[PDB]
Amino acid sequence: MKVRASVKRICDKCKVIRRHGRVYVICENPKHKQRQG
Amino acid sequence: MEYRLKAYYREGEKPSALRRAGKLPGVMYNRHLNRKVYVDLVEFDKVFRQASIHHVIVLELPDGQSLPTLVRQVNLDKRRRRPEHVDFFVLSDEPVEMYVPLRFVGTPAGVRAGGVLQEIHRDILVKVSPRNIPEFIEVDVSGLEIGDSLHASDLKLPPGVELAVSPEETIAAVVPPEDV
Amino acid sequence: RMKYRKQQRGRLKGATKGGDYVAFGDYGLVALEPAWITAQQIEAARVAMVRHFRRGGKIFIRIFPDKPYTKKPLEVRMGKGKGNVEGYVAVVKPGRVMFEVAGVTEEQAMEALRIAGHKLPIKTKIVRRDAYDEAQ
Amino acid sequence: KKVVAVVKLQLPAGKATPAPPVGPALGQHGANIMEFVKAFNAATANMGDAIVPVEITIYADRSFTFVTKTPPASYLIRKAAGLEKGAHKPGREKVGRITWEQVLEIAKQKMPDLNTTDLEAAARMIAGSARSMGVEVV
Amino acid sequence: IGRLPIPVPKGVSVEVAPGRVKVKGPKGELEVPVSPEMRVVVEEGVVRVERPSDERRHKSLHGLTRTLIANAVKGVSEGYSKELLIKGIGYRARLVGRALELTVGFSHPVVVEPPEGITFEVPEPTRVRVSGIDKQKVGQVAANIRAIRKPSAYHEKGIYYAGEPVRLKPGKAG
RNA sequence: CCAAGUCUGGGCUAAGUGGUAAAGGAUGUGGCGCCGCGAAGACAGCCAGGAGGUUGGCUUAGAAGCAGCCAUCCUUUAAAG
RNA sequence: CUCGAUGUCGGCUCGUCGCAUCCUGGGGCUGAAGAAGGUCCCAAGGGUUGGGCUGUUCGCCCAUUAAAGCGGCACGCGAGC
Repeated sequence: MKVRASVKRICDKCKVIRRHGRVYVICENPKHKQRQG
Repeated sequence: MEYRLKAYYREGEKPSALRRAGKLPGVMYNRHLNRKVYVDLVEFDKVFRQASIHHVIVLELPDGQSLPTLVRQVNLDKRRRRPEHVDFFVLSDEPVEMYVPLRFVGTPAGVRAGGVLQEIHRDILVKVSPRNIPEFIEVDVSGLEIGDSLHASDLKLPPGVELAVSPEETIAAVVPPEDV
Repeated sequence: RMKYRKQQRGRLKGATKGGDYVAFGDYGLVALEPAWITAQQIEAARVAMVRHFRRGGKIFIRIFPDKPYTKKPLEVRMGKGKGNVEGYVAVVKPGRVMFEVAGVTEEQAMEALRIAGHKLPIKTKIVRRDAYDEAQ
Repeated sequence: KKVVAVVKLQLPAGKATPAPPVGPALGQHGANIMEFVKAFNAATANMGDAIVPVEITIYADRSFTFVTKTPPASYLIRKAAGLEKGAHKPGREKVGRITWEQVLEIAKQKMPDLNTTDLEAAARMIAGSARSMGVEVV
Repeated sequence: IGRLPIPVPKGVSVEVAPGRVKVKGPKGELEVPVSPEMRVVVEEGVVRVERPSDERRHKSLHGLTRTLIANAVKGVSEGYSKELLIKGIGYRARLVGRALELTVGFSHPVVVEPPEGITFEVPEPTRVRVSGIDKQKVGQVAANIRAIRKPSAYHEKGIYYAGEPVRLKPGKAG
């Protein structure tokens, strides 16, 4: 899931991961792959 | 309690350099007795902060004058918060202009009553009391709904009985959620 | 919005600061770096709060639909009598006292605003009473 | 696939096989509708009109049924009280109200399957859960 | 106060060469790299990571050379073999010299060439994995073979590392 | 590139921002204020219970947090969901 | 800037760049079982049919297709029709 904007984790445990200048939020639930960078 | 530093260099360029350091301008006032004295913020704040420290005096330590004072004015900073000028008065026996902190309870008979809720209107009372005013004058009434409101009338006065404000003008009242 | 029975046609252009800062319930909603603000939008925030609030404990207010906006034309050319009073809104620029009640107690009143505001048109902020207020 | 587990149920004492709570619940969840049901009869035979609760399983004691235990707080509350279902709304309705003594007492009485045991404890439980319903103290 | 504590048991060859801290144990001459300011000690039974500051780079670095070189150690201690379990009704596995057997997706030729420290343990093969040297690249090749045909969250079958209690999503209507 | 320090001094960025942009997003970086504590010996790691009336409301076909609108008491300690 | 002149539609011939990519491959996501779909992300490679009615570009339809893309240059082109 990509959205060059917003991304505020969600899935309770949902993780905010720095990655190559990219705000890529990672969860153990595929259901949140928050990509915006 | 409170403590400050005298304003030799006073009035303008000073107040500014003041803000600079982290000192905001202040006045020490008593009947026609005044001193342009200056405020060290950080703590000045903590103090004011007590708020109790805003409705009820504290003791000022300037040079070595442990004396009695409260605040009447404060040019508080338009552009955000923090003020631009603090004003205090030192008392003797006769303090009339009294803004005594007033706490109360509509004795929960509103929300868990009509869903309705309570609006604090006055909160404090500027009545009279000779440097002998309670830091918590208070009132109550398990009536917290209907076309219901309560005022200075009913009020319910303490040891220092003196209303320097008006004859009942609504301490506050209850308005409905989406009503009951 | 509201601003019934005016007096005049349409004001004009300017903006710089104002004079609202106090509070009225401790559900503190305060502008910061604006200018105009669409009444409509306003409601937007209004409603936002209104429903977030488990639907009930009724908020307060602040500003007003204030002035009359004109785009005049329709798409035209320009030089007509600049007629048409198409829009209505407030003029708040120096963080103004936008204050409103329910009984959230905490970040729910927070959210409510946070949103309503995010919603509004500008970099702005919110808070609670930190410098009581003395009247006559 | 078959996950064992003692079945905790609230049912129509006097009866035995309440379609929804013992048909599906017991039988499929980890028990049996009508059989646990006639055991039910065996018991509910003299407890059945203020509702009755029992946890029934195939367990130690090498058998089937398990433990019958005081018809849950709030419910036996209205039960002795005097109303059918729930008073539709608790607190914001402040219309169902009971009293001190008769309360603490009924407490004492139902006291069996009661955590620890204390006069004030059971009474308080009454006032409280009763409220939970609309069975408020007044 | 901690991001530096590691012993060097067994007469493991633990020494500084050309910016490379050489860690030789069971023939594995693991290279635990050396950054300019890091630096450590080889004393009696303890090897210690030191720090010429403590900002983000240096502190992280500390954690690094410390733990990675640690790796050089335990590694040289044994030799590093990666424990993996393949398991699929539609799957097979057998060494055959220097090669990955494997087949879970018909047309079977899943012939490999195990890198180095690597070799294949075909104990089942429902139980079957890899053996290496340097703890590190064995994990990588391991994951290699893992992924090449592996997953299946809705119906299992693949190659499962340990097998982390693999999750799975329903089917159609039932 | 062409004149004149690849001056000295104390920061702060590491993206090449410098070589246009906002609303807005964030364990980016570096600077200051309150809240719990490592001797009521900390946090993540980790063990173990995963408390009893809780399973109170319309809708219960099912709310008995893990439907939704009304609660927010009690029992009782490892503690208190 | 243009009126001591910058020939304004459509089509034709010739095109040439852009991606916000129709088709293509590469993808995570699914309310994905397969097959096939919908949903973003990556990327211009090449590819991107014939008729009808209309001076129409556009459009509606006939038959196709893997696809039958959108759009820049005076809505490219009269010193080339």
